[PDB]
Amino acid sequence: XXNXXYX
Amino acid sequence: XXNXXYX
Ligand SMILES: *[C@@H]1O[C@H](CO)[C@@H](O)[C@H](O)[C@H]1O[C@H]1C[C@](C)(N)[C@H](O)[C@H](C)O1
Ligand SMILES: *[C@@H]1O[C@H](CO)[C@@H](O)[C@H](O)[C@H]1O[C@H]1C[C@](C)(N)[C@H](O)[C@H](C)O1
Ligand SMILES: [Cl-]
Ligand SMILES: [Cl-]
Repeated sequence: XXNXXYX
Repeated sequence: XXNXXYX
Protein backbone atom coordinates (compact mmCIF):
# COMPACT_ATOMS: atom_id res chain seq x y z
CA UNK A 1 0.00 0.00 0.00
CA UNK A 2 1.53 3.30 1.07
CA ASN A 3 -0.29 5.30 -1.63
CA UNK A 4 -3.68 6.86 -0.87
CA UNK A 5 -6.67 7.36 -3.04
CA TYR A 6 -9.66 7.75 -3.10
CA UNK A 7 -10.77 6.02 -6.26
CA UNK B 1 -10.02 19.67 -3.34
CA UNK B 2 -12.17 16.72 -2.31
CA ASN B 3 -9.99 13.92 -3.70
CA UNK B 4 -7.12 12.64 -1.55
CA UNK B 5 -3.49 12.00 -2.37
CA TYR B 6 -0.68 11.56 -1.27
CA UNK B 7 1.56 12.31 -4.24
C1 LIG C 1 -5.75 8.69 5.05
O1 LIG C 1 -4.49 9.27 5.28
C2 LIG C 1 -4.62 10.59 5.83
C3 LIG C 1 -3.24 11.16 5.89
O2 LIG C 1 -2.40 10.53 6.84
C4 LIG C 1 -5.28 10.51 7.21
O3 LIG C 1 -5.51 11.81 7.77
C5 LIG C 1 -6.66 9.87 7.06
O4 LIG C 1 -7.26 9.72 8.35
C6 LIG C 1 -6.49 8.52 6.38
O5 LIG C 1 -7.78 7.96 6.17
C7 LIG C 1 -8.10 6.84 7.01
C8 LIG C 1 -9.60 6.64 6.90
C9 LIG C 1 -9.99 5.93 5.59
C10 LIG C 1 -10.05 6.82 4.42
N1 LIG C 1 -11.41 5.40 5.82
C11 LIG C 1 -9.07 4.75 5.36
O6 LIG C 1 -9.31 3.69 6.32
C12 LIG C 1 -7.62 5.21 5.35
C13 LIG C 1 -6.59 4.15 4.98
O7 LIG C 1 -7.31 5.76 6.64
C1 LIG D 1 -7.08 14.25 4.80
O1 LIG D 1 -5.68 14.37 4.86
C2 LIG D 1 -5.22 15.53 5.50
C3 LIG D 1 -3.74 15.67 5.35
O2 LIG D 1 -3.02 14.67 6.01
C4 LIG D 1 -5.63 15.53 6.97
O3 LIG D 1 -5.26 16.73 7.61
C5 LIG D 1 -7.15 15.38 7.06
O4 LIG D 1 -7.49 15.19 8.44
C6 LIG D 1 -7.61 14.20 6.23
O5 LIG D 1 -9.05 14.23 6.21
C7 LIG D 1 -9.64 13.19 6.98
C8 LIG D 1 -11.10 13.60 7.22
C9 LIG D 1 -11.94 13.39 5.95
C10 LIG D 1 -11.79 14.47 4.96
N1 LIG D 1 -13.40 13.34 6.39
C11 LIG D 1 -11.65 12.00 5.40
O6 LIG D 1 -12.13 10.99 6.34
C12 LIG D 1 -10.17 11.83 5.13
C13 LIG D 1 -9.76 10.48 4.55
O7 LIG D 1 -9.46 11.94 6.36
CL1 LIG E 1 -13.19 8.55 4.83
CL1 LIG F 1 -14.54 18.98 1.81
